Amino acid sequence: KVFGRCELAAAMKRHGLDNYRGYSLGNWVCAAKFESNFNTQATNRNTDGSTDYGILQINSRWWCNDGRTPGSRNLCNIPCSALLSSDITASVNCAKKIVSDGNGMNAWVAWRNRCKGTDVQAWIRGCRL
Ligand SMILES: [Cl-]
Ligand code: NA
Repeated sequence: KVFGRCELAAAMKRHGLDNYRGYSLGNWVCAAKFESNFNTQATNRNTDGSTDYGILQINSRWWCNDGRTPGSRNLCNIPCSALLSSDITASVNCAKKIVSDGNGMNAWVAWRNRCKGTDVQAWIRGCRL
């Protein structure tokens, strides 16, 4: 599925991401825009053999098991295929574990480069939440 901006914002709010571990909702919407363009089926291969999956581009070296990544740690204890659902629940639950790991949202390259340091509240402007 490709989410709309405010549709995703509302889904993320329903799943408890607003202000989770200190990160307001606009951070999460901005991250998803630049990670996946709001597409639940996005995938990207990396040079270490890992792949990033889904709307929040969760990596198979650490977080989910795809059966093809050497060194896999599967800290979210989920198959990576579950992260390609149109329902964001599995991705959000894993993202909560990632942000709790102690490096915050810095796990998301596109957030660190393109969202951090901007007015991320603008990403939820005009939405009914
Ligand atoms: Cl998988
Ligand atoms: Na893995």
